[PDB]
Amino acid sequence: TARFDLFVVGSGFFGLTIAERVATQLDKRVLVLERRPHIGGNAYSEAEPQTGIEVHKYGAHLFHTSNKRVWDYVRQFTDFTDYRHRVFAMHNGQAYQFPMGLGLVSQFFGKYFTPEQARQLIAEQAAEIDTADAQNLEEKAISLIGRPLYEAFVKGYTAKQWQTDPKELPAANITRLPVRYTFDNRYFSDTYEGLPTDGYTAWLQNMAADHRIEVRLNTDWFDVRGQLRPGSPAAPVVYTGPLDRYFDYAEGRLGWRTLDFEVEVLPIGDFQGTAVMNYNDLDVPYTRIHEFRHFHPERDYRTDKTVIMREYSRFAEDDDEPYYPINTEADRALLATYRARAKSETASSKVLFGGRLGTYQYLDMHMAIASALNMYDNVLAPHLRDGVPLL
Amino acid sequence: TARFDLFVVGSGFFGLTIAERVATQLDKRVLVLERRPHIGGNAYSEAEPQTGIEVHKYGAHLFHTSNKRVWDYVRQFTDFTDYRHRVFAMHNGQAYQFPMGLGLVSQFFGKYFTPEQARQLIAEQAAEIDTADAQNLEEKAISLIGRPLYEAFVKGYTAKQWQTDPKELPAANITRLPVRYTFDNRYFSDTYEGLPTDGYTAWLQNMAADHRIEVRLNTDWFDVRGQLRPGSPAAPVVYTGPLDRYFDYAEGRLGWRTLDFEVEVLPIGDFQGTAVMNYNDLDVPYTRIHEFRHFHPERDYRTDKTVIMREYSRFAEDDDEPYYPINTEADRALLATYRARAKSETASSKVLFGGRLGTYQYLDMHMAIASALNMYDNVLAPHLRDGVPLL
Ligand SMILES: Cc1cc2nc3c(=O)[nH]c(=O)nc-3n(C[C@H](O)[C@H](O)[C@H](O)COP(=O)(O)OP(=O)(O)OC[C@H]3O[C@@H](n4cnc5c(N)ncnc54)[C@H](O)[C@@H]3O)c2cc1C
Ligand SMILES: Cc1cc2nc3c(=O)[nH]c(=O)nc-3n(C[C@H](O)[C@H](O)[C@H](O)COP(=O)(O)OP(=O)(O)OC[C@H]3O[C@@H](n4cnc5c(N)ncnc54)[C@H](O)[C@@H]3O)c2cc1C
Ligand SMILES: O=c1ccn([C@@H]2O[C@H](COP(=O)(O)OP(=O)(O)O[C@H]3O[C@H](CO)[C@H](O)[C@H](O)[C@H]3O)[C@@H](O)[C@H]2O)c(=O)[nH]1
Ligand SMILES: O=c1ccn([C@@H]2O[C@H](COP(=O)(O)OP(=O)(O)O[C@H]3O[C@H](CO)[C@H](O)[C@H](O)[C@H]3O)[C@@H](O)[C@H]2O)c(=O)[nH]1
Repeated sequence: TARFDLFVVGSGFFGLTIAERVATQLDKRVLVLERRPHIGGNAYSEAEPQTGIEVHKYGAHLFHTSNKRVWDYVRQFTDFTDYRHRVFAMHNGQAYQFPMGLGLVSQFFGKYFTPEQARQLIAEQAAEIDTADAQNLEEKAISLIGRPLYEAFVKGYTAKQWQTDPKELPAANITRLPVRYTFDNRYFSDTYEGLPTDGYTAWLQNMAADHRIEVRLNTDWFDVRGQLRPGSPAAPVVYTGPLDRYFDYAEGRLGWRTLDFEVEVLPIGDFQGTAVMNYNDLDVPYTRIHEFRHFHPERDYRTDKTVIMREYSRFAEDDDEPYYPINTEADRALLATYRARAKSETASSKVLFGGRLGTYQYLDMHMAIASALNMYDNVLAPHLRDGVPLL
Repeated sequence: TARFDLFVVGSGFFGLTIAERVATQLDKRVLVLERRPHIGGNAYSEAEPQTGIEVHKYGAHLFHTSNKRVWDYVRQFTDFTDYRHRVFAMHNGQAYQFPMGLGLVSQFFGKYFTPEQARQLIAEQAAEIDTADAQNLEEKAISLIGRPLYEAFVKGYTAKQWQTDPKELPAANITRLPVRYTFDNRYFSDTYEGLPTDGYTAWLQNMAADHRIEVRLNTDWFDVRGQLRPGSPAAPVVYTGPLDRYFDYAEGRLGWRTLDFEVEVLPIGDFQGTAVMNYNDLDVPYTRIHEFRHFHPERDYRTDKTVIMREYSRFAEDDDEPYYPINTEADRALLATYRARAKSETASSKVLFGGRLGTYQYLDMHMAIASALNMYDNVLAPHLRDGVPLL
């Protein structure tokens, strides 16, 4: 008679997805342990008192996916709005259409370019590097949008977001942005897209609503694992915290980036007239500004006040929560050591590793949930139900 | 034993809506008489042979409404895509964000304007006229977007579309375009919007699919009414053709505008990278160019060919099909005479008048359908079912 059938460290999208699936589809008790006073991780949102506008506390989250299984899954806990995310870029005191497209091109070069003419222009400016090569951020970016556009809209932004030389940064970072030769300025290229109709918190609460799931807020796993695991020794553990932290940075500290936010309620109805405005120039400390009233245009808010959030990027310290993995040459090598260690902990202590922090991966919400569904289907579910080893 | 319970002249959205409602909700036989070889009026679409791309034969039709009753009604015959219509404007060799918004403003004035700064700028340029006044197109346009924007994006376009002095044109024409101070470049401001998933023709066919509805193509009402009406003398008539034509232009010919189209299949994958590109300058004969592949981005078409359509505007003649009512001072006065005549025909011959052509009104698809549902509920249905007079 064990107390719990499963331990889940972290109540983020990965953890809650794991906890929900195991509790619902396998009929087993799951104890979720969250270090923070709230669930949902960075996806936790809150309604600003003066306006009632939902505020993405730890960075603006926009859900999008081309995976129908994920889409059908997340729809069990929330409805999604018709919202389609668009981003504008501030450069030299001018707002630019974004990302790569005819809008961006025509504005920056002072005249209209046909889809054929635009491809021709960029082909010239993407001379010294071809996409088939290009291992880093700088090489891949230039080979996609050309160098003049790279200088104005990538170099400065990347400098503030990473403070790391773009030749050391992964090429997968810049390919998150769609490269188009039309007037399509949708910031994502996924089939399904939208915002949680009743907020992220309500969404996250419905995933951990099952009575077979217990969430212990303000509880650190490393403090209470020596006491909990004996209570249920057969129960595996899903860890979604920082991978390097799990081993107390034994082989070294992985490269992370963290974010600081300035939330402000302005006495005006509209600050920038759009959801997210990227600041690509270096004469400004923050990377971008969010205006959350434009996240939900279907909702009607007061037109005498607005809520904005300036986003700042710096290196993650000891007491900081990690937001972005940097994955440089040294970081991936250090990651390789921890992957071997994690592979050992799985075989010796039934401890799994998943999530943005758990795998040192640049994971979006849908990619995290998909990764969780993968871990469930192929690892946890065969184990808890059919006794199949975790390896 | 009468042959038909109702006569409907014209198989446009108004006529088919009337025919469908009467046949389905009242269980009565409706004879629809269409002068054209096809149904649907200007909404009739066809698949271009080489590409399979749906082509709006008589002008690009984009459905949009804020009326849920209309929305729920039209959904009985077709599904709608997630499409949101956006228009760009060509001016001095540069593509501009459109309509009135921060995108348009910032591009045209060379720097970014905050929602507050933009309102300030336009307030200065909209000096000599206030919207509370402003009876014509020119006065209302300037009072909404200022004069400099009026010169560049309205004056030239209006000149080509109407060839009529903007001080003689209605103010309701320019207010069809949303005036915003954000980056929202959606060309419509309605709750519901989209394109028929399986084309307009399939949509139109499903409305006239009922076996109690008979459609006689290539049949002019004026030729066969003397023979048909005696066959069913109690059956009312819904006329949706040109109002002035019904009385053989007895008091004069109303002012109309007609359109000519040049459909072309280019050996390139993309001509302009967007659905509709407005040409506001006078150095070009056509008002705008449509590219129908961008109407349905969810559909995948061949990337070696594309279908475009240049739109030309001129005065409607005798043999021309009327597209736009002009409604000048003289036209509305002439319309007043025909309204009295139409009111007499209703009382003397049970003849109703509805639709874009039937009422000399600038009607969109949803406004036409809503107008048809209104005529049904308050006039036809009480008449055919409860014997209530048509007046
Ligand atoms: C600024 C920003 C914007 C983003 N925007 C988008 C977007 O628009 N669209 C999109 O799809 N994705 C977006 N993302 C990414 C997204 O937030 C992540 O994919 C998401 O958090 C996935 O959940 P995860 O659980 O894998 O990581 P996290 O949700 O951060 O989950 C980790 C949790 O583990 C807990 N934890 C860690 N260590 C311990 C411990 N020792 N004990 C107990 N608990 C612990 C933490 O408290 C945390 O709650 C954005 C991210 C950022 C930073
Ligand atoms: C270029 C263009 C673009 C447009 N785009 C949009 C858009 O994007 N969104 C939107 O909502 N609306 C749009 N509209 C408007 C829309 O097409 C009309 O609202 C629509 O046609 C409504 O139908 P209606 O029956 O009132 O007029 P029509 O559909 O033109 O119906 C009239 C019919 O009566 C028939 N007829 C006339 N006389 C006779 C006769 N004597 N005997 C027999 N039959 C006769 C004609 O053959 C015709 O088929 C657009 C219009 C144009 C011209
Ligand atoms: O104007 C830009 C935009 C992006 N980049 C480069 O592209 C990389 C990735 O760009 P992202 O937009 O993915 O940066 P974020 O991860 O911070 O974006 C986050 O915030 C966005 C909100 O607009 C999105 O929702 C996105 O999904 C979410 O991960 C960046 O590191 C940066 O190096 C630039 O250089 N300049
Ligand atoms: O760039 C512009 C656009 C509009 N106008 C003025 O605004 C009036 C109305 O503009 P519309 O866009 O409504 O012109 P249309 O009626 O031709 O538009 C038609 O084609 C459009 C397709 O993009 C829409 O779908 C629209 O609903 C449909 O009625 C015009 O007469 C014109 O005088 C301009 O001056 N300049």
